[PDB]
Amino acid sequence: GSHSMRYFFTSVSRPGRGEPRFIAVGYVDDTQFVRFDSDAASQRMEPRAPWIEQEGPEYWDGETRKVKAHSQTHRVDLGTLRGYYNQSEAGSHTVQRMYGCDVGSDWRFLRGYHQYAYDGKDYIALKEDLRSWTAADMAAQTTKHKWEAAHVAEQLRAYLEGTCVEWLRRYLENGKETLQRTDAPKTHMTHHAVSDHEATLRCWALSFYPAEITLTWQRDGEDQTQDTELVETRPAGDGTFQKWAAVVVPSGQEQRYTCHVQHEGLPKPLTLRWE
Amino acid sequence: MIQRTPKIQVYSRHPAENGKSNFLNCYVSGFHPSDIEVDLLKNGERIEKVEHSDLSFSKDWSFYLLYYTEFTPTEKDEYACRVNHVTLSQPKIVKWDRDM
Amino acid sequence: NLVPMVATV
Repeated sequence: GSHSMRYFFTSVSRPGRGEPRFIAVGYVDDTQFVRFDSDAASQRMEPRAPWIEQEGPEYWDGETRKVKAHSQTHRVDLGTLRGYYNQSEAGSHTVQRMYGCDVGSDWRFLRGYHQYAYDGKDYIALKEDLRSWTAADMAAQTTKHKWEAAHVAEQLRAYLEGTCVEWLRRYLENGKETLQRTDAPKTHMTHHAVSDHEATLRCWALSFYPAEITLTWQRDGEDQTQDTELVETRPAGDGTFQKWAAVVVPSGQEQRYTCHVQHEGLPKPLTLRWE
Repeated sequence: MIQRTPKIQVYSRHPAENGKSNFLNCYVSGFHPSDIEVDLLKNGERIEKVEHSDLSFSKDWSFYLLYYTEFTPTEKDEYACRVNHVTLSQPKIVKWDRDM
Repeated sequence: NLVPMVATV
């Protein structure tokens, strides 16, 4: 199926407490493979996946270099953004950036992106055509104009349609055992006793990859979306994910309820019943 | 300025069975800003060999982290997650229900 | 593989 390579950058200013915090993580699909933490000992881009580990010195020196560059721009940006908004020196503010590339089942470029936020909110973004921008507000306009004048979008398009997708492909091979795998959910049902006339019926999805999943509870074949407790997809910490959905059943009515699991690691959708 | 409240989940990496080694996870997500205090507790008592994942964020810019500690469940021991954030008027404590 | 150049806002 389709695949992605995404880099996530978080810049946090620390008025008084040294330089700003800079974090950079990289993902291929739902699997992180590298990290940089302005606080960490190394000051290098580091591995976080077993496959990227034997990449080479040239690769690690190059990536270390660029993430240190990304870092600088972001320290600078922090100052520039305080000015655009006439914000005070003592304020602690956030900047986030995400960029990456997708390829289809054919491994050919599909789409690219570059998202930038200030204070957990849209600041400026590359449009889907990779030539123009969408500046959220009046302050972001100045950046829009700046990058437009500097053909920033062309060299960005160059990377996302070339180096990005061609490297995603490289990684998909370097860790084809990790990245070309799907762990189908390990499912089951539990049944507790809330009171004497009610009971909790919980459907479980465990140890699955990738993250995308659908759990739905049904009464008499009729979806209970409005009466289901659905928790967000969390990480098992071992590279797989978990999830669960619960309904409250008027005792005896257990027969009427079924959990439905959809995951790409399944041949058929699963229909679970308490029986 | 934008502030979002952390959601908190306390769960084990594998199904929990007394006497067998596992990881205690505390997944905090959907928060903003990224500053957050997260503790794991053994019978109302801070655990020290705790690690966390690298700061990442979702489609809405809100952040998420995973805090985890190697541990081994027992019949009687209690486990919980203590979380403080700007959006909380006091540290929130979420107990681990193991069944579940 | 990171983007080689990162322009300022």
